[PDB]
Amino acid sequence: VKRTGPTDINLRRLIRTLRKKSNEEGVKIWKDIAWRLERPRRQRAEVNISKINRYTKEGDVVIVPGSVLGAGRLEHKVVVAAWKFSEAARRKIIEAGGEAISIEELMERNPKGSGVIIME
Amino acid sequence: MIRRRKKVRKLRGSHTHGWGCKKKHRGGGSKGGRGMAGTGKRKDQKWTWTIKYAPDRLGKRGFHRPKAVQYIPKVINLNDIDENFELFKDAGIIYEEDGKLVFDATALGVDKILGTGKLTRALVVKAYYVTPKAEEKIKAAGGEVLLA
Amino acid sequence: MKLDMKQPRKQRKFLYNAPLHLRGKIMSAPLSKELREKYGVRNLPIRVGDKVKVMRGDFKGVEGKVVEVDLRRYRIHVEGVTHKKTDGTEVFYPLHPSNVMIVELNLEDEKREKIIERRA
Amino acid sequence: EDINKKERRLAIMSAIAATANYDLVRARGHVVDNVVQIPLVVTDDLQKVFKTAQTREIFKKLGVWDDIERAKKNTKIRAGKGKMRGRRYKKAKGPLIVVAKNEGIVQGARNHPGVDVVTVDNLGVEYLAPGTHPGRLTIWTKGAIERLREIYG
RNA sequence: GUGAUCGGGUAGGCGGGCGUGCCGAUGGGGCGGAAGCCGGGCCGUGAGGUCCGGUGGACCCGUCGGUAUUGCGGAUCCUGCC
RNA sequence: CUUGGAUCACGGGGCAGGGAGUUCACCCGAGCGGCGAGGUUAAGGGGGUCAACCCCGAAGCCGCAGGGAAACCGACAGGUCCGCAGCCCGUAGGGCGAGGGACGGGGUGUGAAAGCGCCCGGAGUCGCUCGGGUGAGACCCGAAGCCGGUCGAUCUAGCCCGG
RNA sequence: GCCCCGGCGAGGCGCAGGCAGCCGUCGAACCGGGGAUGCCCGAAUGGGACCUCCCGCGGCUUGCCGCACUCCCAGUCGGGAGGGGGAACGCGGGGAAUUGAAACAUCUUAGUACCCGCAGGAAAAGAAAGCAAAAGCGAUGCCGUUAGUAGGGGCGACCGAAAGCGGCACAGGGCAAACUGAACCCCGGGCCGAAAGGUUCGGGGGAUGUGGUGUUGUAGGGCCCGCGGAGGAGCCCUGGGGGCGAAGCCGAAGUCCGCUGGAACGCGGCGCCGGAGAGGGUGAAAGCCCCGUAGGCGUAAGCCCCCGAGCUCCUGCGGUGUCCCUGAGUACCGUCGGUCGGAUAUCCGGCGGGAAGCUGGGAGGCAUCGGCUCCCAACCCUAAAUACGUCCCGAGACCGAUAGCGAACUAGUACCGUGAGGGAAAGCUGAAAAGCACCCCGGGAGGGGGGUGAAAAGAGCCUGAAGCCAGGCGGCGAUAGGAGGGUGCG
Repeated sequence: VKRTGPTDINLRRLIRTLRKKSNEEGVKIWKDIAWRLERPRRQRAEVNISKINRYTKEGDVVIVPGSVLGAGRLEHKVVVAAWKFSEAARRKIIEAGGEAISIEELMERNPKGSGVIIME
Repeated sequence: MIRRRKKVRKLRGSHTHGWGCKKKHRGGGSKGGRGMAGTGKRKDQKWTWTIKYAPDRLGKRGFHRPKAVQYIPKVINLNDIDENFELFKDAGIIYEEDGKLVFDATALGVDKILGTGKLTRALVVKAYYVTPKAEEKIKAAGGEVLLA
Repeated sequence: MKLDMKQPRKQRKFLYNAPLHLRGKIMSAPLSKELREKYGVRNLPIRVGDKVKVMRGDFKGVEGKVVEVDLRRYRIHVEGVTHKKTDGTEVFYPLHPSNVMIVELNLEDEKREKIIERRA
Repeated sequence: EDINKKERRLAIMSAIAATANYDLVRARGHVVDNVVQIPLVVTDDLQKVFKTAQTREIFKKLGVWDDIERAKKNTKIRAGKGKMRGRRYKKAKGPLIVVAKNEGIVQGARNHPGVDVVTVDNLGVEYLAPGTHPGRLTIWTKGAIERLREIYG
């Protein structure tokens, strides 16, 4: 069947912005994140705080191309960027001394994407 | 949302509508029988389907006990006891009397505490039954269990 | 009369098969200002013996007098308002009282006077 | 067709934020060259107006009279068999008045063509987006905005 | 930009478009002549659209989104006419 | 239709109008969207500018623990490796490496037991649309016949009464 | 089509546009309410039907009443009931086959189609000899779930619940017996009373029991004892007020100036109302010409509520017992047939056996023993929430005259069949008939001229397509060979 795309004008704008930002800076992580956001909806990523804490480390920077959910416990501090968040995830990340931000703000605070980790 | 078109609208002008020759979409012979006919008991049209996909559909295995006799217990794990530590403390289940901390066996009203999961804190648990692994992990965390 | 129906077919059916004690009302006509500032009434049901001014049609301007009312067809006749046949004989031209203005009232009946002192 | 509460409410909120924007309102078809603010907030004295003349004058001083006139002029006789079934006079849309508590403004403004009056505890998506086109010209009151500060939806 | 290594097609599967009736919106036309019918010009691979002249005498179209008793050359098809 | 139609194979005098994959209930999947270890309300109740609109209502169903005919018993929020994307060092290559693959450990049934089977390291649910399967007349037309209850001996067969 | 009471307020005499005439202002037609008359057949009924027509018997003065069958109360007279009809919904009985299982026989189709009987505006059910399980609920009935589950089945195809939980709606009363013993009911006539009701006379029944008391569960009631003596909740309308309630009534604002046009409801300009910009009509597209609309008034008889109104029919609380009472071919057991999810454990019926009966008896998913828990059958009544729509109001992403109901129309009509039964087609002049005066030809239907009209739209009537036919124009045309076409040049 014909795989259309996302129906959210804001997702589409973000995808275009990412591809153009990768062209500007001269990198790949943004184009990669673009094709992961453009992937069918019955397949989009869902990551949990157990996983973030397992494979993260104090001070790390993380980008999830999808949804972050609250199931587990975060012991240390992290900066997580995501499209959607849950109330519990915001709560738990803010506690522990962390940031729960967006990919727009990530591209502002870091254009080259140095040190960022993909978790899909 | 995505509202797509029905395909009879495109098959208008097809002369068969996707069914093949002009003789294939007639009746029950076309299906091999109405229903699950030909399943291997008395006839064998679809005996092949049966032995590939639906074995254990023909026969009898076991007995059932009556519902007036069945009682199903409630079970909680240490994972839950740890990840729900603030609600049970805020309301009811936990009684902080005379030291340590105390966990009571009546959140939902439960019988068995199973051992899946680590535990961080040290408590004193009172419930009808508790499992060996759970006992070990509690003891290690530095708590004690007293059966009722 | 109570006519509370947003269905054109019910409206039209009422108008066609209306009883005869309600057709006179539907046959109402307006009054002149010179009679409004005297009686304090804007319209009345039409009656033979009344004087009329035609405010619409080919006989626009003609002043006349009512000599015949027909309820079954919702029409009236006015002396002075006629056409000729191919023979040469004259016949009345039927009018609707929406296109007609009363300029002199026939009041020799107590019931018309009661109508007036009802709606003034 | 079933719909979930949360999606419904998210859509209602998006429609509110849309009507608060100047370019969407101008694109939907409304006359806004005289309107003063967009969004138009006004005192709670508008709840007790019960005469169409007074509301006419108030709308003239705000700047929505011309949208009411557009509504009246773009009312037209429809094409089809609907005229048999009634349902002629395809009518155009004018502005909304959103109100905390009605004290006469319904009687007052209900006849003007295209206008609608509604409370905040009864707000839906069709008052704000007719035809699935957001950006309806909307007049809020202080009471309504302070009730939204609570509801949020 | 690349295609010496793309350009036939029954059963069948997939993609995009033309046309018909009703609704919610938006923008327009009409007794200085609407729909329909006849003969012609232009665009269009095409399904089809639009204009000119005539006849006719009151309603009709476009874009966005929804809905459907939604498209005929055949059934020793049905009805009516020749 | 047929391996095979200009066929001495079937349908075919002309025009206009009508004329054939629908609806429900369950199941398998997808294209989107909402919430998310939880998701979702039904009957119904209250309010309103009264068939549109708004608020309440989680009873129940699915999910979070599985094995076993049953009694009954009751698990890895990461121990090792290989490694795609992407990141770091650089100038080819080398390092960490989510998701993915392979080991190891555990629960239970079976067995003296070892070993084997299912299962365990947190993603589901609620909706709109579409494709399909099963059942209902189930894309449209066509039987001979089977069953039930009423009508008929002005035809024709037989019998009686009177000619 | 006749009469009376009210409303409306001038014309009227059905679909149905004619000639001639009558009715009405002493209030019509029309609308609402109430009365009269009301042929024959038909349940059809005094007795009979080869033709919806005939034949009679008593009693009173041509006119009248009465006289079916089966039953109750009476009984020599009389008084009463039933019978037939009704779309769908309702209670009770009888009961197939096609079909599916890719054949078929048990199963399925199906307790279905159809048949027989009985009721109503709703019917049916309904007040635990129940549900359940260490806790408890508290009559029936309906919705949503429980659940395609428990469970049935050539264990195949397939069939298929309940309790509970969440809600709608809520309501409980009476007999039989024990103990008393005519203290009682009905009909007809008479006197009080406005009436609801009370008091006398004569008859019918009732000792084979009319009336009173009494009604249930770790028991209840009676008899005995003591003490106490709130049946007073309801019936009626001579009364005094209220609300609801017919036909109906009131209801704002432009017919302003120019142009087109046969006609403004149009195009330009200038104004007005609005608790009314819903809908329709009027010579074209109308908030302001008319009906109406938003919003207010008004109503008979009848139904109800507050009060005042006079008027009824038996009795509570507690003790104490070697007193009495508490529903029989019934509970139950075996067997046969049917039916159910009901399985060794559903319900109905026939046959053969058959109890105890308050120191009693039943249920608890095979039988039996013990324990514990729950209840008292074999007699009766009962609203509300529910189902339907031969009907009404009101609406519509429904059809728009080969569609939509079979019927937009003198349609279940014409017509067909001995009959049971079957079953069509058929809408539209124009704003106004102004529906073609008159002349010539024709036996005539008619043709030709003239006239009406904004336009013949001419009743054989809005628009008026194709196939078909005639004529006029253009091209080819009597030495000529292919499915009626394609490519190129003339």
